[PDB]
Amino acid sequence: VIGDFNCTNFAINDLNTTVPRISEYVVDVSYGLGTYYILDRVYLNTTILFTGYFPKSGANFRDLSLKGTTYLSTLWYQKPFLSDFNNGIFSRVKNTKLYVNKTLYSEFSTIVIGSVFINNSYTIVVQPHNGVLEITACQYTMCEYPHTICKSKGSSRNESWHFDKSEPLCLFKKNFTYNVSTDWLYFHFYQERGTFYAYYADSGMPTTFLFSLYLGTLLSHYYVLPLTCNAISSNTDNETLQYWVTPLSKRQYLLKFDNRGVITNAVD
Ligand SMILES: *[C@@H]1O[C@H](CO)[C@@H](O[C@@H]2O[C@H](CO)[C@@H](O[C@@H]3O[C@H](CO[C@H]4O[C@H](CO)[C@@H](O)[C@H](O)[C@@H]4O)[C@@H](O)[C@H](O[C@H]4O[C@H](CO)[C@@H](O)[C@H](O)[C@@H]4O)[C@@H]3O)[C@H](O)[C@H]2NC(C)=O)[C@H](O)[C@H]1NC(C)=O
Ligand SMILES: CC(=O)N[C@H]1[C@H]([C@H](O)[C@H](O)COC(C)=O)O[C@@](O[C@H](CO)[C@@H](O)[C@@H]2O[C@@](O)(C(=O)O)C[C@H](O)[C@H]2NC(C)=O)(C(=O)O)C[C@@H]1O
Ligand SMILES: *[C@@H]1O[C@H](CO)[C@@H](O[C@@H]2O[C@H](CO)[C@@H](O[C@@H]3O[C@H](CO)[C@@H](O)[C@H](O)[C@@H]3O)[C@H](O)[C@H]2NC(C)=O)[C@H](O)[C@H]1NC(C)=O
Ligand SMILES: *[C@@H]1O[C@H](CO)[C@@H](O[C@@H]2O[C@H](CO)[C@@H](O)[C@H](O)[C@H]2NC(C)=O)[C@H](O)[C@H]1NC(C)=O
Ligand SMILES: *[C@@H]1O[C@H](CO)[C@@H](O[C@@H]2O[C@H](CO)[C@@H](O)[C@H](O)[C@H]2NC(C)=O)[C@H](O)[C@H]1NC(C)=O
Ligand SMILES: *[C@@H]1O[C@H](CO)[C@@H](O[C@@H]2O[C@H](CO)[C@@H](O)[C@H](O)[C@H]2NC(C)=O)[C@H](O)[C@H]1NC(C)=O
Ligand SMILES: *[C@@H]1O[C@H](CO)[C@@H](O)[C@H](O)[C@H]1NC(C)=O
Ligand SMILES: *[C@@H]1O[C@H](CO)[C@@H](O)[C@H](O)[C@H]1NC(C)=O
Ligand SMILES: *[C@@H]1O[C@H](CO)[C@@H](O)[C@H](O)[C@H]1NC(C)=O
Repeated sequence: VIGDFNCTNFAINDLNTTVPRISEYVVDVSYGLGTYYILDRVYLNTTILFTGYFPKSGANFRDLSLKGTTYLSTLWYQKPFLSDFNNGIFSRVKNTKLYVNKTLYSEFSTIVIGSVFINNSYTIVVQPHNGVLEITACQYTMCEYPHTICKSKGSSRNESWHFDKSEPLCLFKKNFTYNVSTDWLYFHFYQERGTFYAYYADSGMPTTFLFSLYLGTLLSHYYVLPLTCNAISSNTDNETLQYWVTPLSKRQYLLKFDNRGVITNAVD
């Protein structure tokens, strides 16, 4: 389970759907994937050695996205999907572009980052709403079996990842826009000295700082929420979710900046 609040028992089973395991892909930073822009500094036409929170090059990404239709598996809410956060994670996220009457809609998996996921602790939640990235850090009463829905194509079940009938205490609540037309989003989520840090990019690969948040406590787990949809499958549209994650660690990188200050290349 993620939280311990019984939000529902509608269409839950124990099936091991990942007979083909958690999908894998290899980290390659040679074109600036896994890197970020440094503070308020601009470097031009140069190579820098910098120590930052970065992927290990040649490590695996795990695809933790979980598309459902009606049923949820209890095994989706356990290890290996419920994951240790440690120093942080780098995410490579597919923007699943769906269409209704030729209007484009953007979907991708929510990530929750926390410790015990109980309403006596703060859970950071990062959720897309078709070009708005809603980010909150609140004392959420997380469900046992949290998930999101396609609001675009609909779903055979209602959205429930928390059950707070009155608004919970929040340390953070902001909306960041993102370009609904891009194929990929990139995120760094990391912690240092009881402060959480987020970086993202919706365009290019090197991420830029979104926000930081003092928590005063260690984050220990993260979980990519299942998304339930009547679309996003081979029998209906051949679309897919992908939410690739890999661990961060404190690493020295070479970073190369072009004559317009973009990180074009890196070495671990
Ligand atoms: C912070 O988060 C915690 C969870 O970590 C929340 O605590 C839980 O809150 C719920 C709701 O109050 C507790 O609900 C339990 O419901 C059982 C019956 O459920 C069915 O029936 C009701 C209608 O009667 C429906 O609403 C419901 O949907 C179900 O269909 C009761 O049997 C439970 O009773 C407990 O206490 C009695 C003694 O008083 C014992 O006899 C029982 O055996 C049982 O132990 C209870 O009412 C749930 O138990 C809570 N869990 C914990 C760990 O406390 C907090 O509500 C939340 N706080 C805030 C501010 O959001
Ligand atoms: C994490 C994972 O494994 N994700 C896959 C999912 C699950 O394995 C399955 O949900 C688990 O189920 C449990 C826990 O019991 O299966 C999907 O594929 C299905 C066939 O496997 C799909 O074709 C569905 O087939 C139906 O027969 C049915 O109900 O499953 C009719 C339904 O209308 C149709 N869905 C549509 C139209 O999207 C899906 O989507 O659900 C593709 C997802 O990538
Ligand atoms: C950040 O972005 C999210 C997503 O767009 C915003 O949440 C949405 O805010 C609107 C306006 O408050 C909500 O609509 C209202 O909902 C109530 C309850 O159903 C209804 O009575 C009102 O008439 C109105 O429809 C909407 O429900 C809410 N959630 C979603 C998923 O859309 C949020 O307000 C933005 N701002 C901040 C500071 O977070
Ligand atoms: C979780 O909550 C659900 C309700 O959302 C509980 O399901 C009900 O259980 C009682 C047991 O007497 C039945 O009479 C009802 O028919 C059930 N369904 C509904 C819709 O109320 C469920 O028991 C709870 N606990 C667990 C472990 O799932
Ligand atoms: C970016 O920096 C490089 C390295 O200093 C510059 O490349 C040199 O350019 C001169 C002509 O201006 C050539 O004679 C050298 O042979 C080049 N060296 C290399 C290693 O290519 C480059 O001009 C700079 N560009 C900008 C726009 O600043
Ligand atoms: C939103 O994202 C799309 C897709 O990456 C951007 O479209 C590209 O725009 C450049 C010019 O800026 C063109 O050279 C490319 O050919 C476009 N690609 C496609 C697939 O159309 C778009 O510019 C972005 N818009 C904003 C405001 O960020
Ligand atoms: C699910 O099935 C695969 C293939 O047999 C296996 O490797 C994996 O350990 C199973 N997972 C669980 C939770 O049993
Ligand atoms: C979804 O919510 C509506 C409104 O409360 C309800 O009528 C419907 O039965 C719910 N369906 C499920 C599967 O929870
Ligand atoms: C999905 O792709 C496969 C392979 O190209 C094809 O056989 C199938 O008809 C496609 N289905 C849909 C709904 O596009």
